[PDB]
Amino acid sequence: ASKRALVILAKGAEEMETVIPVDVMRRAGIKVTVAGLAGKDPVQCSRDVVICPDASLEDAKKEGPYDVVVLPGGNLGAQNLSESAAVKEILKEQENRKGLIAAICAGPTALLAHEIGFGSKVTTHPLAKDKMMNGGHYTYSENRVEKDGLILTSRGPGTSFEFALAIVEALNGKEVAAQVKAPLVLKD
Amino acid sequence: ASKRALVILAKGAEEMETVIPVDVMRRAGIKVTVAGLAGKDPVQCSRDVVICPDASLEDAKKEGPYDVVVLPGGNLGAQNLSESAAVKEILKEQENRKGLIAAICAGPTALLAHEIGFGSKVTTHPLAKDKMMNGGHYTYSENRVEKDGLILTSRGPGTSFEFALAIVEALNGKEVAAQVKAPLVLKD
Repeated sequence: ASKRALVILAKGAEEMETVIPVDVMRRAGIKVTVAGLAGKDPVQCSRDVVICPDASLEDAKKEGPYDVVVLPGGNLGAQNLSESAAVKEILKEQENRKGLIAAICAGPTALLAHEIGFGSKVTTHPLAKDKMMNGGHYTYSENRVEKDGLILTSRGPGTSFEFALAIVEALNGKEVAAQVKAPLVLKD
Repeated sequence: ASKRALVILAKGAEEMETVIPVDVMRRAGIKVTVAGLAGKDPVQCSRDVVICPDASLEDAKKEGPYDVVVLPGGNLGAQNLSESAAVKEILKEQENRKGLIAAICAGPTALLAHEIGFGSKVTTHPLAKDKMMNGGHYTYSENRVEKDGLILTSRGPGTSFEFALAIVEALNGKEVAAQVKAPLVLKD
């Protein structure tokens, strides 16, 4: 009776955008797997923080399904996500089974690369807007967190807490989100 | 002409409170050393995120001095910091040379353990207030970030961005802090 989250971690990911959702989701009782795109080895993030993944993506793929798939940002991280055929397979399967897909900052650009969720309202980091909107396949929002159907997006490192709590609210409900929020000492 | 920051990473540290300052300080051009209390090996944080330190504290001690020493929170992490004789030596030396000392959430309780900065105004996580105030050696503040002399404290994971930017403002000045802040998409 435990919800499951997959966080996909590639070289160049924004480490704040990775750790904040993982930590908050584990505070909410969610079973989180931090899966390394290239394997089980330690991943050098964009600001040189080095994180050990829980598993390789190959292994984690086989322990599905997941109630949410999480794509952090970071420009080079999103580029690696966008180029990965394994990411494409995971995202297409999540869309087909109507599971949640959550991406933050530059992360949403991987959705475009993999042709995921066309027609949805999305947000990105302002600097990633032009890339996300190539072709007019999505409608753009400037909300700090945006949710349309099964696609949940958010704008930047500074929105990481709101992004994570929205995942909690979607999976476990508003009361659990509010309970997890209070000890964090967030402003609003 | 490059400022230097030491972040001390112990088992049980709050991983958000570790990564956010490290990332933000590196965005500000600060040379940050993430030093592992127990050695060079990977450190399991409070919500099971595993981080590889840049060096052992023993090695990092010898490459001083540092313009700021940073103590993350997490209850078990702060307890390990409070029990460490090496932490005591580093903090006493930083105080004597009038360097900045920054601690967040439960981190400030290590200051009490090591008899650092008595008489200063400090804040902590609300749940750590009683521990920090045993003996009346500090004056308590409910400000989200508090700075008195060379002691800079902050309250919780949700204050980590404000805490980090205050370190930047202290080391590199208000203009660099404002420049680093804008791409983060913080609310205020």
